[PDB]
Amino acid sequence: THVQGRVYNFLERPTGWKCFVYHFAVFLIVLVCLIFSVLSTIEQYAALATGTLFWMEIVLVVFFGTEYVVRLWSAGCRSKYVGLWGRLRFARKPISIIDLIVVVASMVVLCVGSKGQVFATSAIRGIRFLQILRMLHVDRQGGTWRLLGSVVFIHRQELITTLYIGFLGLIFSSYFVYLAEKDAVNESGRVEFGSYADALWWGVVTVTTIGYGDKVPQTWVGKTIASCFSVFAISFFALPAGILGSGFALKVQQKQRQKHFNRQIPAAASLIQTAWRCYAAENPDSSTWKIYILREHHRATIKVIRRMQYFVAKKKFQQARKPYDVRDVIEQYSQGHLNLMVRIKELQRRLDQSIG
Amino acid sequence: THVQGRVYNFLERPTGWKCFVYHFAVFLIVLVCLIFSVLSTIEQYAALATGTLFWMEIVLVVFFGTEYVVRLWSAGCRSKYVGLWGRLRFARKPISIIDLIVVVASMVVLCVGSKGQVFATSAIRGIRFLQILRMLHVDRQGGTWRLLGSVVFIHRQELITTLYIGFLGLIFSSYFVYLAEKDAVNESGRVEFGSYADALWWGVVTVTTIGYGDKVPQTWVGKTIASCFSVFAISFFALPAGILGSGFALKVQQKQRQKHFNRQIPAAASLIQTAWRCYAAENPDSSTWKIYILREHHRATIKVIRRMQYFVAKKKFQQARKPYDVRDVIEQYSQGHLNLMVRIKELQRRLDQSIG
Amino acid sequence: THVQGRVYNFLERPTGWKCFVYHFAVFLIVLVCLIFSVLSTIEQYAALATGTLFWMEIVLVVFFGTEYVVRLWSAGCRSKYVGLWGRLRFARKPISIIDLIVVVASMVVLCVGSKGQVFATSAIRGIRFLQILRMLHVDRQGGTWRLLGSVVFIHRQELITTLYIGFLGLIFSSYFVYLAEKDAVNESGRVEFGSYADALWWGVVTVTTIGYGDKVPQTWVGKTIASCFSVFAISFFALPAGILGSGFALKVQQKQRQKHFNRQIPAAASLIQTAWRCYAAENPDSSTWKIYILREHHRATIKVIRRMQYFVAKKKFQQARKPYDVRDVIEQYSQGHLNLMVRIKELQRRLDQSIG
Amino acid sequence: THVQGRVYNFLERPTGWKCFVYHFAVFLIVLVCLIFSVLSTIEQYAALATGTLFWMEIVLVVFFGTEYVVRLWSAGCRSKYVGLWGRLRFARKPISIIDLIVVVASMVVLCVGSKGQVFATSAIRGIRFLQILRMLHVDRQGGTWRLLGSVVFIHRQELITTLYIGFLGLIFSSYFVYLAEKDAVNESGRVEFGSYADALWWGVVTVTTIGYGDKVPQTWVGKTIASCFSVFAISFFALPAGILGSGFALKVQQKQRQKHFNRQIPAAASLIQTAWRCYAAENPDSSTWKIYILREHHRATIKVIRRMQYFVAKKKFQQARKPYDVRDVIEQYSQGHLNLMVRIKELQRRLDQSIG
Amino acid sequence: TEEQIAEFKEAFSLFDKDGDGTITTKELGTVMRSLGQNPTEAELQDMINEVDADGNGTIDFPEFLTMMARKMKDTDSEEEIREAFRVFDKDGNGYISAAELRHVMTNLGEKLTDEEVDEMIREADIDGDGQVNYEEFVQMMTAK
Amino acid sequence: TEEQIAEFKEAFSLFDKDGDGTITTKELGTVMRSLGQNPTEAELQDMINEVDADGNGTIDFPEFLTMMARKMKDTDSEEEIREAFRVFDKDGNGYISAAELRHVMTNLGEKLTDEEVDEMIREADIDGDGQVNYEEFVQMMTAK
Amino acid sequence: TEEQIAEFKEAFSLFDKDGDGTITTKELGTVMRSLGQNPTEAELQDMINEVDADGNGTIDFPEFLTMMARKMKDTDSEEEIREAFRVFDKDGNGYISAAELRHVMTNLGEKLTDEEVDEMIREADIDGDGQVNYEEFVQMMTAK
Amino acid sequence: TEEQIAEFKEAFSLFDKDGDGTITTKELGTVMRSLGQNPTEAELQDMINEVDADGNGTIDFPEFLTMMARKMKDTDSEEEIREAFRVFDKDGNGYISAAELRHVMTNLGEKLTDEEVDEMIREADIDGDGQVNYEEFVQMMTAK
Repeated sequence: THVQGRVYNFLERPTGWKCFVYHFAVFLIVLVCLIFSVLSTIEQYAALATGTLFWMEIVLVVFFGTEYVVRLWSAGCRSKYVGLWGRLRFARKPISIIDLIVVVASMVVLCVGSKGQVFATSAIRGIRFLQILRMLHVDRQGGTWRLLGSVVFIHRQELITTLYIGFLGLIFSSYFVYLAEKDAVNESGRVEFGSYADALWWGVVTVTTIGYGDKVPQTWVGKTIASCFSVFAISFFALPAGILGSGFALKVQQKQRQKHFNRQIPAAASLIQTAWRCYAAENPDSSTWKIYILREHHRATIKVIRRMQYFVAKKKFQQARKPYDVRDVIEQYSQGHLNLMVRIKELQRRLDQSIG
Repeated sequence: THVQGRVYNFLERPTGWKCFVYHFAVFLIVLVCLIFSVLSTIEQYAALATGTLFWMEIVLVVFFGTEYVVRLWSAGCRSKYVGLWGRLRFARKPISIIDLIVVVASMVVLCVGSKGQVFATSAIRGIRFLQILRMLHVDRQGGTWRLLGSVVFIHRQELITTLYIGFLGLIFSSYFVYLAEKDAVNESGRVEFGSYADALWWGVVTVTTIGYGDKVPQTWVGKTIASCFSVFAISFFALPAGILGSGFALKVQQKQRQKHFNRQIPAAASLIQTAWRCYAAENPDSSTWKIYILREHHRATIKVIRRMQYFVAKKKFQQARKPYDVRDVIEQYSQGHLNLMVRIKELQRRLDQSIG
Repeated sequence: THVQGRVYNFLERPTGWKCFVYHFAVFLIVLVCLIFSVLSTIEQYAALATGTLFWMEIVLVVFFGTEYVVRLWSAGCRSKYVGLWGRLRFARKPISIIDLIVVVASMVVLCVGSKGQVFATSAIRGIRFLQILRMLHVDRQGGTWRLLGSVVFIHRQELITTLYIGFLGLIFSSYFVYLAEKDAVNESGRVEFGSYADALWWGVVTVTTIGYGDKVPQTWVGKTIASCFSVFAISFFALPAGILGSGFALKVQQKQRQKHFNRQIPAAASLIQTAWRCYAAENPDSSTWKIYILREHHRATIKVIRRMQYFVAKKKFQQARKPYDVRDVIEQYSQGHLNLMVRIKELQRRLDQSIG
Repeated sequence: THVQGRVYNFLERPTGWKCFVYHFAVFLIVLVCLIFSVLSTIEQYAALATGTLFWMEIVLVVFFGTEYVVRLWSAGCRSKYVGLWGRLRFARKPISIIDLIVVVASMVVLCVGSKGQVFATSAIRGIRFLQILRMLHVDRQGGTWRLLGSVVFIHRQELITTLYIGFLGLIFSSYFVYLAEKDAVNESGRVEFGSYADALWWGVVTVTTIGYGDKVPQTWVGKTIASCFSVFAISFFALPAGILGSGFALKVQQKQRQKHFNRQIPAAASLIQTAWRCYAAENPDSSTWKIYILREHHRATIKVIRRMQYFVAKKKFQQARKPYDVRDVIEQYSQGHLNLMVRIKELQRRLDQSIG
Repeated sequence: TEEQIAEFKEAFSLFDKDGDGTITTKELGTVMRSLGQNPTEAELQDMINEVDADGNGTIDFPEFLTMMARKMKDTDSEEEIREAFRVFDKDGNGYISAAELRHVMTNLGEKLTDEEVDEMIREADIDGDGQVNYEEFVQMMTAK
Repeated sequence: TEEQIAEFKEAFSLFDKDGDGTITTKELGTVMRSLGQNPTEAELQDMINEVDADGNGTIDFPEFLTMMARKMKDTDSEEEIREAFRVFDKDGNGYISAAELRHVMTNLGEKLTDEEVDEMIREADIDGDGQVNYEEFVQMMTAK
Repeated sequence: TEEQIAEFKEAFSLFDKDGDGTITTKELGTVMRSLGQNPTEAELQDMINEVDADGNGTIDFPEFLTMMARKMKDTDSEEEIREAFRVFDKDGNGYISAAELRHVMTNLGEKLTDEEVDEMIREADIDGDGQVNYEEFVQMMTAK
Repeated sequence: TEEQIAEFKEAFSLFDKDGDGTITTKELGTVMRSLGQNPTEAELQDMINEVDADGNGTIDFPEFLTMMARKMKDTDSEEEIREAFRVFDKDGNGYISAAELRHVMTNLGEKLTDEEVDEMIREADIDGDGQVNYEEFVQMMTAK
């Protein structure tokens, strides 16, 4: 019963401080496994570490298998992961797929000497720490790399435009410098301009502010065109970083603007009630038709009235999820002013009746 | 009839998903033509690719000609591109000019061996993918490179000021380092300071954080002045990228502030009606003069009243295109408060009459 | 009496212009001590400066000791630093701990020849200038490096996410380039890919736009993957700087939004009065129970009423510390509108009584 | 009369399009003089250009002298630059000082062979184009480099803090790397760590992402500490650029928030009238004392009433120069609500009198 | 769809009951007065700015047809009802307790009738397990 | 321009009809009451903040002359009317249907008279093609 | 905590005095009318939006228990009272003068009674030093 | 400054005329009613939020002394009057025409009296040059 929920929160959805400590320990043991895998790649300790770390690696993979087993067993608490069908649905999740891929890659071959693939197999375990953030996996519209990567998605069109302009400038500039300096050979007897691949490489180097130190024309025309290219194109190349930072600060400012979490309960309840009203509009024999009261031939009228009430509830809920804003202030002032006008009109007509 | 409109939307103004798929395929075939053109520049496949790709290149240029022909034929749907005069007007568009230039460059010479100009001719086809965004070409105030490049235009004065300050600092610092290190020769027996062109080049390298690795004084004074120059001037050099990113995030925030698209219809209709009212003010014999009703000598009065009504409609439309804002809230509160004051005053005087 | 307060403001909490001048002189003498310490590290003046600067360094350390003594003696003005217990509490402050550490490091050994540790000991005095900003040390939630470093703390989760993604990309790209170019040796007979430490180093160089000039594959596949890595990962690496700049500009905009400093006095006074009301609710024999007036058995009622009044005062004070905002405008309009509705209802019922 | 004003606008304060064209031509001739001065520095054309350009340079300096003379003569239109005293005051302006310095530097020596100082003298003419923006010179609080440089001034404290932290990190890291790698010598038989000046230079190179290519330890500990230094300190170093860009976008957003230019006329007129009211409060014999009307002993009362009216006018003017804001909306709602409350109270008491 | 457009046209005419082809706030309020649902002027203006799309503030036959033409099984509606039901489940695992639903439906909202709340309980029950799952209830919601 | 300034001065005096040289909201409302256009106080304050430029809230002879001195064929006005007519054409290619213009001009705006709407149709028609083009109509608009 | 929940439940029932299990603004105002504290409708709505957390605007037993369950010695409250007392001390060193506290407590706030202000002086005095320190007063505040 | 503080204290007492040591909006309005300047409640609240600094909304002797202690020749005031006079000069070169000042001072503001406007003209005249310079007028403003 509740033990399944508690172990599910311990595994996937952290809460409190003990589960946070456990996740912290998981992150550190991931760091430890990655670090000894990467230190196993050195030639001096290639054999000693491989021989010594056999027991640790096998107990680690056994622990990973047991934790996957207990996670899938505890998945039964979630309504989406109930029964064999629910277990299969949980398997289709990207995090579960990645974990299963890691386990099968670990156990591809047994009782064999280690090779470079062993480091690659352990390298896949690096992304396991990021799976804790993506442990929710509620949907695919925005999650972890997509939830906070939506900043790129929000700016996708113009980011694509900027990178396209940068690529066009890079290839064009490479063509110009190649055509101009086909005959230009710098010191040390090396032909700087020998391949358009080299030209594109140096264009990338210049746009990335790398500055290797091998291929630079000493001609004044080349220096001037390179200076113009730097003062024109580097800003567009560096645009996306500041773009995403400014957009992220935008959404951070929007965070404090967000409306209180507990204020959407009446709106959601009204939405559900109107949804059922629409559903029972399909059933003339429902007991809800007697709430208004006889009335017999107005079934379609009641149905469409409930449908427009559901539309109004949808609009109210969509306004609720939006934070407090200038539009909200404007509509609040408008409704208050129209209520005041209606009250003034009714008072005026009442007084006219009284004294007229 | 409608077939011309459908093919015009298929060609220029995309809609739905099939036209989006077609534009995607156009972008990929542009990528393919550019990629085989750039791979044709290699020396190992210079001849084999040229011999093999003759049929593909000729069918591609035939397809480009046919698509240009069908686009100009379908341009007749647009009111700006009707008839021979409309076709000529469509030709004057920058996108049409670029396409015609590309086609004529492709067909300059026939049945001739390929050269470096063939790669240049195919390089012009790279910008064709960007023409899809600029396919509108409604005006020249802001479009594609200018519509989203208005961020630079909005910041043009101060961007020019910053680049001017950077250029002054660069040239001045080059002069100081040349004068100080005229006698400074580093290792490997190379005179670092031999030309002010080299001095300006190294100034550009330092301001661009390139770091080639050839010309650096080993003097302590040179090191200190270079450190001061870096800590003073690099921020101004990198300013424009963050400037444009922050301004773009500004306009993104403004996007959600924008007023609903369908609310400007009554304002536009009133503007058109007032424009016609001004027009018919020029015609005393129009039937609109009898709408108010006799009145004979107030023709100028009616004309100027319609003119001021048109001015009011212009102001209302200009306020409409502006998004919801603090000024809108302030004016709404002001009009509501003055209506309340007028109503209170009329109620007070009515009561004074009633009981006085 | 007041002399202790004046000297405390002279030492720790600057005011006026004379104390600002004194702090400026302190900053310049700190600059002087650091600069002659760093110039003492040169080999030509290692001995001459050490012999000459003995008197200046000993008088400087004597001055530092005397200023620490006078600061701790003048700390008695502060209520937190009264008596021996207050002096000990002042000692536990991080600034006092740093100053004591600097003094004891200076006086570790006497009448001994100078070494490299002397430069290190004087290097600790560099941070003394920053202690002027952190001289307040009111708490540890946000102070100096934390008060304006809260920008990082506000963005901590997503900054950690971005750096984690960058680190994953760096290590993965290093693995790919090593595996691909194990057999790739560039010119000058140097094996570029000889250690994964070198691979990670070059990954850091590429992500930092350093461009040393030693380890770059000349393969076209390597060039393309490096270009993709640059166009994909550099923006995420440069994200935090623009992120913090935009957030700081956000809080700067919030500064002008801040509510007037003198408007919180009535709210604070009401909060204190309600706190005492809660306190005296614990004492039925207090004289405050007679302010309302008999009433004998409503002691719990009065206690809970005072408690809810204290809750209301807490909410009002928490709203006060918040700047003027959309929520404040909305609640002000709501309270005004409900007052108007109540007044209209009472007027309507009064008129109905009058004429009914 | 008006001719002096027209020539003053032609020279200093541009308007229309003809003066803009003239200023554009001035900028281009400045570009021409700078470009031939910089091309005169080459060794191949050092003598030919000097011999040929004598007539052009002398006519250019004559033109500069004549334009300075006509500018100072036309300065008489400005009230600040009237007469000999006004001419002297105009001379003290920084732009006039710079122009006079340039002219005297040009005419230091006559009929002499050119040297490197001639290029330096012509280099000072580069800043003349920037003087057009600073041609106003109304004050020194904010002008050109200070008016748009106020972005730095607005962020001065925290920019200083960030650069101070970066400098501390740089010097500390240089000390650590020197102490760690005193014995570390890389390839080519060059001692990388031979001077703390070299250590500080490489710290600057690393923090500036330069990457020269001479001094890098090959030790794993050095690589790790360099990676940590890069991932920790580069963001703080790059902070100021994004900081200033975001603040500039902030003020750009504030530009559209700015209140209309023509709405401050009544506030300014009321301020002037209240200032004169305060002035005439000093004169009991003024005719303004009879405007209220006898009253004899209330002179001090009238004086202090006019003084508080002037204070109110000052507050109103200070609120006017502020753009439309949340505070303005709040105070407008407050005044409207209190007017409504007063009107309701007077109506209620009037009705109570009527029926009571 | 001829029968559909005909029935919506005749329903629009029935609500109009005046011949001008438009639905007004006064007409709608008179309709609720006839049937007895106690409307509010705020609700009337709120449905006015919602259904009307031409910006003229009135209701037209093309607008009514366009607003009625929308489907009910949109994936956006599916996700919206998902997130709406998520907040009502404190655990957030799709298992919502019986008592919380009971008391919320009773005391919060428009005070829904007890008999129809019990109807909700009996149809939205996973074999009477108490800790029911709303996935099947939403699925039968979207299955019409 | 002497006749122009004279005629605007006499028109201003006629509207003033009081001798103080200023136009007030009360005077303007009395003018509409005499002629019968049913003005609104909101419209009055809206024209007040529009035409007045000195910031004092009243109307003066120099202000009236300056506001009347503006031309009608400004390129900004051309582009504004372009974008205003663009939104009314769903296709956006300059070919606007007859029926859409008809029903919009009838039911939206200030309920323009049917006879003058038909006048609009007959003069703004490209040889009675139905799918008329507004370019020529705007050109004859700007040709006075 | 059984006695605690029982006493808060009976206090809630006593304030309700109607049997519907909810506290309303009318009931609370009647309570103050009975006891005589002259409440304000603004204060009533201000306590309504404060104590109520379900968003329905009424007071329930679970809400009352949750709001009463909070502790008084929270470190956030400690820091809040620190910064609240800081502004009243011009020096800001924790030594607050007697006269400033006297006149502020008298003329500012809700005009607290002189006898209880003197009680504040006598208990919040560091051995009658005049320039008293509020640290000990706050400590005995938080010690209950 | 003993005479200064004494005279401001007695002026404050005279305005109070009630003995409670505070100036209220009712008292100030009664003062203007006695002297006849026709005050406005908006102006009263505007001076209330201006002069009062304690945030309690009333006027106290220390507040009055602090607000009266400010000087008139502040450089901020100099620059503010500079920029205020700049907008009234269309040329912006410090030479302001006679007629513009005349008509602005007459028809804009609070309708200042013609005799005192002529006094302004005669004292703020650079030897009767017509195109007077306001620098000397501001200098004699700030010279008291």
